[PDB]
Amino acid sequence: METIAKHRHARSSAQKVRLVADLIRGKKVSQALDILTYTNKKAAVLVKKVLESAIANAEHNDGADIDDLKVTKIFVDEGPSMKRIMPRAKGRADRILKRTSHITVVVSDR
Amino acid sequence: MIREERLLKVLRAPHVSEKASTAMEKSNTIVLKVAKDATKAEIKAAVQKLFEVEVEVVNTLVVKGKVKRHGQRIGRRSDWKKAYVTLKEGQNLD
Amino acid sequence: MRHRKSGRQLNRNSSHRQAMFRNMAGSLVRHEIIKTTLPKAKELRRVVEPLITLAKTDSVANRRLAFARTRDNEIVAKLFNELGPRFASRAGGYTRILKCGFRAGDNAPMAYIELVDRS
Amino acid sequence: AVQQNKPTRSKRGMRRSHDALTAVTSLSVDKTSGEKHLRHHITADGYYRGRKVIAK
Amino acid sequence: MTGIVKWFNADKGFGFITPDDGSKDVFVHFSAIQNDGYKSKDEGQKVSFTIESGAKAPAAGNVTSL
Amino acid sequence: MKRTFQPSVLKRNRSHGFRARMATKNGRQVLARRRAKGRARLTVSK
RNA sequence: AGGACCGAACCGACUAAUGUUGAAAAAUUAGCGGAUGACUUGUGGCUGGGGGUGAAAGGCCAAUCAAACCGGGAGAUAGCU
RNA sequence: CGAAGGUGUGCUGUGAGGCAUGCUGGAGGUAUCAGAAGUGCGAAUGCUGACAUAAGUAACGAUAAAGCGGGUGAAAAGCCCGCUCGCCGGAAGACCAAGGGUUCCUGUCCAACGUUAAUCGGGGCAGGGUGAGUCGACCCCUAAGGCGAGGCCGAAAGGCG
Ligand SMILES: [Mg+2]
Ligand SMILES: [Mg+2]
Ligand SMILES: [Mg+2]
Ligand SMILES: [Mg+2]
Ligand SMILES: [Mg+2]
Ligand SMILES: [Mg+2]
Ligand SMILES: [Mg+2]
Ligand SMILES: [Mg+2]
Ligand SMILES: [Mg+2]
Ligand SMILES: [Mg+2]
Ligand SMILES: [Mg+2]
Ligand SMILES: [Mg+2]
Ligand SMILES: [Mg+2]
Ligand SMILES: [Mg+2]
Ligand SMILES: [Mg+2]
Ligand SMILES: [Mg+2]
Ligand SMILES: [Mg+2]
Ligand SMILES: [Mg+2]
Ligand SMILES: [Mg+2]
Ligand SMILES: [Mg+2]
Ligand SMILES: [Mg+2]
Ligand SMILES: [Mg+2]
Ligand SMILES: [Mg+2]
Ligand SMILES: [Mg+2]
Ligand SMILES: [Mg+2]
Ligand SMILES: [Mg+2]
Ligand SMILES: [Mg+2]
Ligand SMILES: [Mg+2]
Ligand SMILES: [Mg+2]
Ligand SMILES: [Mg+2]
Ligand SMILES: [Mg+2]
Ligand SMILES: [Mg+2]
Ligand SMILES: [Mg+2]
Ligand SMILES: [Mg+2]
Ligand SMILES: [Mg+2]
Ligand SMILES: [Mg+2]
Ligand SMILES: [Mg+2]
Ligand SMILES: [Mg+2]
Ligand SMILES: [Mg+2]
Ligand SMILES: [Mg+2]
Ligand SMILES: [Mg+2]
Ligand SMILES: [Mg+2]
Ligand SMILES: [Mg+2]
Repeated sequence: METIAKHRHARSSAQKVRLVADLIRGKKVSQALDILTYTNKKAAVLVKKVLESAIANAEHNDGADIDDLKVTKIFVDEGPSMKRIMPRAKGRADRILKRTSHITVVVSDR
Repeated sequence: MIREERLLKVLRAPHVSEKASTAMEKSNTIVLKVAKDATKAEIKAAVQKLFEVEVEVVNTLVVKGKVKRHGQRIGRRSDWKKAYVTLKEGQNLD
Repeated sequence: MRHRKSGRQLNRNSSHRQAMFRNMAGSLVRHEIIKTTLPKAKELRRVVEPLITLAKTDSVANRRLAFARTRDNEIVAKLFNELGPRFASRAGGYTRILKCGFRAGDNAPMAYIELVDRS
Repeated sequence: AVQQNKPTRSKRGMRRSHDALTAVTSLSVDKTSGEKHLRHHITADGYYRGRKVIAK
Repeated sequence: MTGIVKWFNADKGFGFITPDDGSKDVFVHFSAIQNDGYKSKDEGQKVSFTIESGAKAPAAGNVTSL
Repeated sequence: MKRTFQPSVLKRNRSHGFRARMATKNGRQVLARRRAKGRARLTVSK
């Protein structure tokens, strides 16, 4: 039984988060949580709060045992890009992109 | 003689405030929200007639209305007028 | 190149480094344990431990030297009245660096630097 | 000082081939409190190599 | 503070507050305000500004063209 | 640098205001064009 | 006394470096000239486009000038791309 | 008992194309033979919107400078309190006019804004706050100048006074 947790509209780049998400693919959740505990990136805080939510959903809604859980699927999608204007010299305007993400963590007993 | 109908349309409301409670307990001065076109003589006559109480002096000021945003649509509140009415000593009011 | 040299620049000029290590040495004498970055703690050992070796011999001249280094008579009093006889037998190594992880604002590697005879 | 052709997603992936993070190999375990920490770092409760070096 | 009180009861000191006015989609609405405002601007900006490009002209293109 | 807009409400209203437009014939044609177009702020005048 | 001298405020802009997707659609730094006079500045006013003004460089007239800007004739015309 | 549309597959025609059907979709579509066209796009330094690239690169706005303890808090390099350090000091202090127009103060919030975080804020939300016979304006007076009863002049508008 697979259990999903998502942090949609994650205020972070998908490229910056996929570096962290590639560390914990296929791992046991106690190892993935210790890796995310001692990884110093902000995306580790995001994907840790999502993995903790997926664990609690698997425990409450699905009766899954925590020691057998395993991160079977994890993937980061591109979210909506809010766009801001940063002024440059000589009156020229540049349109910066303020990327978002959709973090998805699938955890299961398999 | 200022007419009683105008004297009934001059005063709008009492103004509740920390400053109004301080001036009421210390200087014996009430703070009123009045009509915008009301003058000081109309206020002194209204308080001296409708409350039957002795007014020493009236100080006035105009309060500019704030600019608010309901949702995303801009809007502006009304300008209103504020009166500090100093009662004579011994006078009392609810 | 940096052959056989010593002392960290710490992205500061010389007067800023001298006033920063003067403040940090006074704060370490005052509280006996502080949390700063690990490079500042390592360069602070080269400031504080000479003050204690100076403080082992309570003279008026050494009080004036420790005042010229620290500019705090409360620090000079704690140095010569307490930490002198406290460290009177240790052959150096009066302090201890304890790495305590990473600062949340800039991922700076922090460390607790404390005196040895604290607890 | 600027490109003349659009570089492909293949070259982008090959440039990002080395930008991968190295996970921490193994967390050291305190001998007294039994909790995990970084090797040569103090624990979260303030233990390091057994003794309580700082209260909290 | 009070979302939007459809109205605020002074009889007690509470408020009936329905409107999502001030909600995060309202916040996206102000995001939109500034969004297309700035965009119109950006356009008009690079319009009225990027004029005085020398483009090598004032000292090198000049000498070339001779 | 000193830019070209140094504001002054008195000079703004004497030059572009309502009574300055209503004074002359062509200024009255300005207010007739803005009413036909349906301007919210018909002039400068506050 | 002085369209006198040296020199800050103030006004200006001779030289160099930086910068040139700038901190800045002309500036900063180090020096520089005048500095009781044909000085400078605030506020308000007047002069209108083949017109103004100009110690005169075709300079300036809202970051636009060998004839401003806006609207209209107007879908000018283009044996040219 | 599943239309158009979307997405596949199979078949078919010399071609533009055509037919059947699976999934999605959930209400319209239309044979034939005629008729009328805003009737077919890859290019026009084409127009509008969206998304790439360079690239997680440059940069994060004066080289006046920060250090520590405690507090709050989900979390503190940036907030508060404190002790030190440094900077301006004919200003980088204080008071105004012009101009702006509530940015003032208090409580609360951190999505957006702030070139980082933010518990903070000139940010959001709510409330409060500007008190005059003497200050200033208004007002009496006129300058440059403007308007201008009549008037003079001018195709008209209007110009001058
Ligand atoms: Mg500019
Ligand atoms: Mg008043
Ligand atoms: Mg060495
Ligand atoms: Mg640095
Ligand atoms: Mg020095
Ligand atoms: Mg080419
Ligand atoms: Mg790389
Ligand atoms: Mg002279
Ligand atoms: Mg200079
Ligand atoms: Mg001189
Ligand atoms: Mg010539
Ligand atoms: Mg010009
Ligand atoms: Mg012309
Ligand atoms: Mg011409
Ligand atoms: Mg024609
Ligand atoms: Mg044409
Ligand atoms: Mg179907
Ligand atoms: Mg179809
Ligand atoms: Mg279908
Ligand atoms: Mg149809
Ligand atoms: Mg066509
Ligand atoms: Mg073609
Ligand atoms: Mg094209
Ligand atoms: Mg990139
Ligand atoms: Mg490169
Ligand atoms: Mg580089
Ligand atoms: Mg860099
Ligand atoms: Mg800065
Ligand atoms: Mg601190
Ligand atoms: Mg700082
Ligand atoms: Mg402080
Ligand atoms: Mg100084
Ligand atoms: Mg000075
Ligand atoms: Mg506001
Ligand atoms: Mg404030
Ligand atoms: Mg936050
Ligand atoms: Mg932020
Ligand atoms: Mg605010
Ligand atoms: Mg007067
Ligand atoms: Mg008069
Ligand atoms: Mg006159
Ligand atoms: Mg007449
Ligand atoms: Mg006249």
